Order: sequence, then structure tokens, then C-alpha cells
Amino acid sequence: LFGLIGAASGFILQYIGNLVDYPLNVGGRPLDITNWPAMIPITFESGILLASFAAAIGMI
Amino acid sequence: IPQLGQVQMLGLAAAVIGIGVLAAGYFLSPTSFFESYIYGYYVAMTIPLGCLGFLMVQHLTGGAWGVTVRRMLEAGAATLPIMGLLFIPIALGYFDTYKALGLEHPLYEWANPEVVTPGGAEFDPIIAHKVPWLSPLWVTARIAIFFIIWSALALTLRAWSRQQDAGGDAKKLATRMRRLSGIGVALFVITVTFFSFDVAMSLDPHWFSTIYGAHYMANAGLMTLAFLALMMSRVRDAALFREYVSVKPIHDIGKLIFAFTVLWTYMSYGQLVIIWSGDVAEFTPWYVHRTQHGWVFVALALMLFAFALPFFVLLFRGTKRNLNTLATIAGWIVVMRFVDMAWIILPEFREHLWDIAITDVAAPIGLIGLVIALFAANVQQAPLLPLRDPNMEQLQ
Amino acid sequence: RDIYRVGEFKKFKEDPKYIAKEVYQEEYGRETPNYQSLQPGDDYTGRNAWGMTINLNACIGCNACVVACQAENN
Amino acid sequence: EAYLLPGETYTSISAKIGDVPLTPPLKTPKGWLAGFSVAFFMLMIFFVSVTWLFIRGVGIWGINIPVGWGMDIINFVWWIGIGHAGTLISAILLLLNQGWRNSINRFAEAMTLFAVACAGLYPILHLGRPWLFYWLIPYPNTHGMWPQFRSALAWDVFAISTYATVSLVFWLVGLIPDFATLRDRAKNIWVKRLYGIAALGWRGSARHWHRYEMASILLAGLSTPLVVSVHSIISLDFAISQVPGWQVTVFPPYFVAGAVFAGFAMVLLLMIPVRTFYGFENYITLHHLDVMAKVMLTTGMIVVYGYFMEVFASLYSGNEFEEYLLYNRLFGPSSWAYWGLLFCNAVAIQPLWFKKVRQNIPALLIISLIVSVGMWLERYVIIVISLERDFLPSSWDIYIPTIWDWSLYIGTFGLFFTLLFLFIRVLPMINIFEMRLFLYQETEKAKQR
Ligand code: SF4
Repeated sequence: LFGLIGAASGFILQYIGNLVDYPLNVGGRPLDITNWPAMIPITFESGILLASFAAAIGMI
Repeated sequence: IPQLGQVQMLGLAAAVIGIGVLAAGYFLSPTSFFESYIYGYYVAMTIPLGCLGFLMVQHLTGGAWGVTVRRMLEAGAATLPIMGLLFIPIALGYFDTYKALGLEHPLYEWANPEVVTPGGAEFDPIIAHKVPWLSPLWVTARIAIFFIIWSALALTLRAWSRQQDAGGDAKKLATRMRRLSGIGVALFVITVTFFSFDVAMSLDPHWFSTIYGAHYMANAGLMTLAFLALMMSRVRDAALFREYVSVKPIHDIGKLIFAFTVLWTYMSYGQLVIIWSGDVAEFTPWYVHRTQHGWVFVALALMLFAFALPFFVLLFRGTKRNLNTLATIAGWIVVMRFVDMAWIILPEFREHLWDIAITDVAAPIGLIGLVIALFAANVQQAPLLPLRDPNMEQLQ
Repeated sequence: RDIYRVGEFKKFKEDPKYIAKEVYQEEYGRETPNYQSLQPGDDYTGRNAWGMTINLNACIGCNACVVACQAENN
Repeated sequence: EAYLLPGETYTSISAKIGDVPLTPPLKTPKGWLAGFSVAFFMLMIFFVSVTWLFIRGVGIWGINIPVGWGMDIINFVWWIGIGHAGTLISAILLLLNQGWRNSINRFAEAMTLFAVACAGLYPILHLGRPWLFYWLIPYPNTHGMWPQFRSALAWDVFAISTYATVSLVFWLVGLIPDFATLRDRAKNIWVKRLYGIAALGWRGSARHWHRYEMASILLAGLSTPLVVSVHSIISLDFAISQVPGWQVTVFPPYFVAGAVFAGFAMVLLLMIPVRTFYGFENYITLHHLDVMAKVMLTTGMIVVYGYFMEVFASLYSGNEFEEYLLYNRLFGPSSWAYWGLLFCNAVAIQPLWFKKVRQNIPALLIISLIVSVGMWLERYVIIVISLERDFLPSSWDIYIPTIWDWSLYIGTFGLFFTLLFLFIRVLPMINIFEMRLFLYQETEKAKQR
């Protein structure tokens, strides 16, 4: 549950921050969903963090 | 054993059907026959190479899953010499045998005299810069040397495994195979990497990728793992599994399939993001063709059907403990692996999704049918699960 | 490398594009480098697009542009 | 050979591992005091280096315009790679069901936490405006500015933060039973209540071990792609760029293999004295060193495979810049690092193939030292040499490091060893409950013959 929330949170944060709230053009990189490369790492790291925290805190 | 014979008959029927329609496509068009035969040879080579690699890996690190499918890995790896003879048609393509057999232009760009020779009509300096390395004599010599290495390793390991059923299993025939697998792993990595460079990557001499080849090993490992799960579900009641195999080896192999699926996705995404963010023009045409004329839909299907769907299904403790469910997932994985290779190889020839012909579907099934038939004959040759093995205690 | 390009006026008169057709033949075998990109970029159609051109036939290395840039941009 | 030799008892493991801590402060061995004094001296060197770097600036290093990344990034990649092997031992081996991780997972994971703590300073120290590091973090501000998230340094911030937090909570989860065994043997009343709140009143019982084992399995299954993605991102920071020597597609797995390569070398270098000093020869046997050297040899062979792929790529392409990269590595002004690379991580790792060398302790110490030097030389060859000579020949210059970045290097070694000496003094360096469980498993295996 927390891992899927974590992954979704990371993708939402990146999309809103750089493709919605302040649409900066950086190096001609796309501002659409075609910017799906370079959004995988932050999303993956966020999901792992929430999932790991849930396991340790949950066991306790 | 009867289930293995039924699988052998099914593989023979699929092989003769594929060869027949492949010969029909050759008579209709001689070029498209070789274009599809390259892709069929590349996709059918994954079972024997992956079987040999996993056999040597499980010898280095002994486990329950390794002893469970050791004889099956030896039977799959023993088909490598027949595969070398199957390379003869491809070698005939890039040799002077062209202008015959219906080939107007040579099968490979680096074998056309109009390109690699300075002063030619189609001189390309980038392709011609590799004229001593990318030569029909040098490529055939490298391929033959790799086949001698692979056949020698597979036949020696199988012969030592057969001799283990006679005597002296603890002192010898278990450490010798471990040391041979230790040096063989480095040998197998180098040979397969350069084999992938020569057969598939040399189709476009303007592009190269260092991660490529390792992507091929992870791809072949996922294919042979799903193939092993399917064949384990087929022969689950051979009176040898029933008395020595529990749910632990099935769970370990399911975990290995899950780990190799995320490994393949990790390699493919790594290559993509490296080429995508660094927009260098010498590496962009590869991902341009694979995202053009409908080929993007193939990539999107691989992203979802070959990553997310297997990742979530195999995430649970179930669906990997149950052999039936794991075999069903392995069948979907096998189907997806065929599409992935089509996405890598077929765009070079067809250049359109609609331009894909019937021979592009015929050659993979036609050659994997011969691979399955030889695998079933080699697995019926000897009994499964070597009883005389110090690692057999790991099954208790 | 293709840092500095030099030609002759007698050949430039017949074809002003002959210098670019060279190099690309020795590098690729064709007269045009079919560079392909994976990034879309931006449009810049109806808007102002600031650009600069440096004529190598007029540069003499007087280093006046460097002192002007230093005096203008702190 | 066996991973547990003598007829140990559960109380034998408990007393032998519990006697290293809980020793009265006046009974501390003199060797610990000498090592901690050396580590504290190097820590003062670290404090002087950081203080002067903050006062003057990053201009005290040898970085210039072409080479904007010097040893401030080399030592960072070196340190962040040291902990990959310990994360592999503490997580990957748990999934692989390997029995030789029970006696070295605690010390290895401690090395990961300390190496990550040392590597976590360079992204702040090399900044030039260090106090603004939080601008890379998405925080609510009075401006409305976001990080780019399309650069690899934003991935790097999220990766190190996740790596450090997950490794810390996993280490503490593994320490909870050992905390319970310590507060049960602490004797003194105020030494108790300290491990007691650390153990959270563990009360080792069923309905608790079940959730403990499942959470530990999930944590290891999650931390394996975590550390892989971390070092893959530390590889992406160079691979995303357009530098000829940096845009190499095989960098993610090559960096992962190199990280675990240098990690196993450092772990062998630091565990052999730990094994031979304390009476731990019954727990860390010679078969441990054998299999660890085998893994180190395999990872070194994957690194050599990466060397060959780079050479094949430079020879295969007709690009002037890949060819000059190979020429500048082979006969350039900095070719010494490439030759040291080829000598260290390619020639010196070959003796590991044999068994007599794999069972020799001094040979393992020398090989581990040579491997660590070669890994530092490889990071130097990848970064500095590639950055020295770029596309425009006029933008060519040489990179000569100063004394202050060296002072930071020795200083980071001292902080690393200070934290390690404090860990081996306060907490048990071998996981106790995992060792007695391994003894129970070996007893059951001997019962079933
Ligand atoms: S100011 Fe002098 S150096 Fe600068 S561009 Fe003009 S001629 Fe060249």
C-alpha cells in the first residue's frame, strides 16, 4: 500500500512541479508525458522509501 | 517420459510447419527468407545459451533449484553443436555465395564490396573503417571459435555428469565441474557478448552500444527460465520429481524469473535513458526507427505486458509457489520475449510494422521447434536428477 | 577536426556550399549529414529569436570584443 | 571446509560476542586506544580541511574550467561504492539463502552506514555554496522554484537519502535482538535501561519472530534494487552527459560491479584483523575468506569485461573523439593512471583464480590493497582524463590536485575509522542471534546426516 503510494507520489510531484506549476524548457526536453524517461528514478526511490519504512515501523 | 514424447511431437510439428512456410516465403522472395532466418536464429539461440550459462552458474553456486533442473540444463546445452550447423545459411549469405541463392545485394552491409572499398559507388567511411574486423572470414572464424568453446564446455560438463552416476561423486566430478564452470563463466560472457555484437549489432554498422550483449544475456536468461518452468510443469509427475522435488525449488525458480524480469527492464531502461538524455546523433537513429511507423506501440506493449504485469503478478507469494500459475506466467513471458527480439531485429529489415511478413513469424517457431525436439531427445537420453551428488542433500 | 573551415574564392563563386559538401563526404560518404534528434525542442515561429553570426573573413584578433565584454558585464 | 568449525554452544556464542562490549572503560585494550587516537588525529585533519574550505572556497582545490570535477567527485564515488558489498552481504545473501552471511553482515552493514556517511559530505563540500544544498530538495519556499528532476544530481539526492535511511532502519531492526541480549547481560543498572529502550523490550518470542523474519525478508528484497539503482544513478551522472569518455552505455552495470569489487576488497582488508584479533576464528573461518575472494574475483572479471567493452567501443567507432580518448588514456599526459589501472584491477586479480592463493591471508591483504588503489585510479581515469581533452582543442588543460583535497581524503578516512572504532567498542560486531540460529541449523543438518 505505502509503496504504491510512494511511487505515485514521486511521479505526481515531478509532473506537477516541472510540467505544470512552472513549465521550464530545459535543453529542449519534452514537457509532456514524453518526458517519461528521467521520471523513473525519483519515482522508484520514493516507493522504496515508503515501503521500507512501513515494514520496519509496521513490525514494531 | 510420455509427456516429454508429446512435447517432442509438438515441437516437431511446429518445426516442420515453420520450415514449410519459410520455404514458401523463400520461393516467393529469396531476400525476405534470410531476413527472417536471422531473427529466427537469434531468438532460437536463447534456450541453449541460457541453459549452458545457468548450468555453469548453478555449478558455481549450488542450490536446490540447480539440482532440480541440472539434467534439464545439460540437455538444453547439449544442442549447441547442432545450432552451429544452423549458422551455415547465415554465413553463406555474407560470403561470395551471394548473387546466387537469389540475393541481389549481400546480407550484411559490411560484406558488400560497393561499401567497404574506397572508391566504390556506395563507400561509407564509418562502415569501411571496420574492414579487417568486420570481414566474412573474420566473422566466420570468430563464430566457429565461439562454437568450439561452447560445444567443448557443454559436452565435457554433460560427460562428467554422466560419469557422476558411476562412482566417485564426492571427491571428484563435483569440484572439477565447479572449476570448469568458474573459468567458463568468464569465457561464456566474452563469447556471447561478441556473438551478439557480430550477428545482431553488426546489422547497422553506424551504431554501437556497450551495454548491448549483456542485455542479450539477461534476455536469454529470462527465456530459458520461463522455458524451464514450462517444462517442469509438463514433467511434474515423472516418478523422479514426485519423490525428490518439493515446492521450494519451484518457489526459487519463480523468484529467479522475477529477478531476471526486473533485471532485463533495468538494462533496457538504462540504455534508453543514457541515449535519450545525451542527444548525440551517433546513437539516436536506433531509437528513432524503433519509435517510428507504429513500432512505438510495440515498445509500449513491452513496457506494460512484459514489465508491469509480470512484476505485479510474481510479486505475491502465490503464483510462484503454484507450478500451474507459474507456467501460465512463463508462457506469457515467453510470448513477450519473442516480441522484444522482434522489436530489436525486425525494424532493421521491415522498417514498418505492416511490412512484417509471414516469414518473420515462421522462422522463430520453425527453429525453436527443432530446439525443443532436440531438447526432448537429450532429456529422454538420461535420467533426471543426479542421485549421486553431494548437493542432493539440499533437496531434503 | 571540423573547428575551422577554409575555402577558395574561385571555387566559392561557382558554389558557395562546396566547403560544407566536403568534410561530410570524408566523414560520412554523403554530401549532407542527416543528423537525427530524439528531443522536440521549442517552436520559435511567431516570436523573436535572437541569433549571432561571426564572419571569419573579417576577424583579425584585435581583442576589442573581449575588453568590451569585460567592461559591459562586470 | 565448514562455515562453523567447533562444537559451539548458544551460551558460547552469547558470551564470546558479548564480552567484546560491556567491558569496563578502564579495561579497554590498548590496541583500540591506539587506533582511536590515530582516527581522531585524522578527524582533526578533516575538521581543519573543512573549516579552511568553508572560509576560502572550493578554489583551494585544483579544479579549473575544463576539469570542473576533481577528486571531490572521485573520492565520493569511491566511498559510495565501498558500501555496495556490505549491502549485498546484508540483503542479497539473505534472499540467496547463503549461510556465510551470518558472521559478517553486522560489520559489513556498519561499513555501509559509515561509508555512506562519509560519502554524504562531498555533494555538500564540493558545492562552492554549500549552505544552499537544500535547494536540491523539494521544499516549500517563498519563491515557487522546483528542482529540475531531469538531471542526475536530483536522482542522486533522492537515492542517497533513501539508501541511508533504509540502511539505517534495516541495521536497527537487525540490532534489536542483540540489544535485548545486551540489556540481559548488562549487569549494571544504568547500562541497562539504555539498551532496554534500544531493544524496545524485545522479549524474544513467537508471534514476534514470524513478523520479524517476514519484515526482514521484505526489507532485503527491497534494498537489493535500492543499492543497485543507487550506484546505477551514480553511473548515470556521467552517462547522461555528452563527454566522449562519459557517454558509455554499459556504465550502470560496470559501476555496480566496480562498487561491489572495491567493497569486498575493503571488507576483507578490515575483517581479517578483526577475525585474528578477537577470538572469532570459530565464526569467521577460512572458507569465509575463500568465498569472499571468489566473489571479488568474479566482480573484478566483470570490471575487466567493462574495460574490454570500452576498448572495443573506441576501436569500433570512426569518431575522432573516441579514438583520441583511447590515445589520451594510453600515451597521454595522464597515462600513468591508465597503466596503474591495467596493472592493479586486471593483473593482480588473476592470482585469485587459484586455491592456495585464495587460502593465503597475506596475499589476500596485498590484493585487497592493490584493488582499492586500482579502483581509485579507475575513477580518476574515467573522470579526469576524459574531462581534460574535450571537443575543442583550445579548451584543453591539465588537472593537478592540491594539498587540501588530499587533506580531505585522509580526513574522511579518519572519520570513517573513528565511527568504526566507536561501533566495535559499544555494539557487538557480530550478529548474535543469527549465529546461534546458524548453530541450531547446523545441528539439525548433522542430525539428518
Ligand atoms: S573585435 Fe577583433 S577579435 Fe573580436 S571578432 Fe572583431 S575582429 Fe575578431
